[PDB]
Amino acid sequence: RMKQLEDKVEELLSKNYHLENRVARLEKLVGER
Amino acid sequence: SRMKQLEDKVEELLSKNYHLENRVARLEKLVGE
Amino acid sequence: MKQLEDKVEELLSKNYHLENRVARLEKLVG
Repeated sequence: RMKQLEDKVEELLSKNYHLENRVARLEKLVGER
Repeated sequence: SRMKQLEDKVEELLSKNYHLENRVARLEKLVGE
Repeated sequence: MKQLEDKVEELLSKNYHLENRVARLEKLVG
């Protein structure tokens, strides 16, 4: 139950990191227009 | 419950990340990059 | 458990800020 939480939080930490990089790419692209 | 509150927050984050990623993917389709 | 709460607060903060950045892009692209 705790292990289930830990795994999901780890997934979320990773997913947030990678999603932010995609947002930063968009910001770069849109900002150079 | 302190544990229940944590599980709720995690479920919230999982939902939020799903939906936010879809919004980012949409932007990526629109930007074409 | 406390370390997990800290990570979750981190995620909640990061999601909030990231969403606002996504919202700004939606206005611009939109």
